[PDB]
Amino acid sequence: LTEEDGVHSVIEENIKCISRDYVLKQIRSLVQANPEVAMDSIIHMTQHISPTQRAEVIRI
Amino acid sequence: ELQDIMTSVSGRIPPNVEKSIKKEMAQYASNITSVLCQFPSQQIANILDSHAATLNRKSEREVFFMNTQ
Repeated sequence: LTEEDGVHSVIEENIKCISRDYVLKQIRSLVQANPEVAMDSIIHMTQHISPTQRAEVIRI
Repeated sequence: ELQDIMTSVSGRIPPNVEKSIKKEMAQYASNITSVLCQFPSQQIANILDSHAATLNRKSEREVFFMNTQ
């Protein structure tokens, strides 16, 4: 815990990755209960990254 | 129409709640003409019901109930 607001460890980063992973799975479950909602969830989701995000979808 | 009632219910009003709703209609105005604008119905209602959470112990509520109706 010596480096606060400094060079952080990657074990910390890894733990963050699990946190990332865990939230992600929650969403997987969430969509699983209500898959129809994605699009509307997405419109808000697109509120960010959107031009690039259009690029991959348009690719698709 | 929510304007028009809210023009017609300037009274009977908790101004706090009014300031909330009138803000966020204002931000219906800000987010309109987006492809993705919806009314935050559940938010305003639930908030109001925070103030049901606070008022409801009292039966003081027949003007208020019928405005919240």
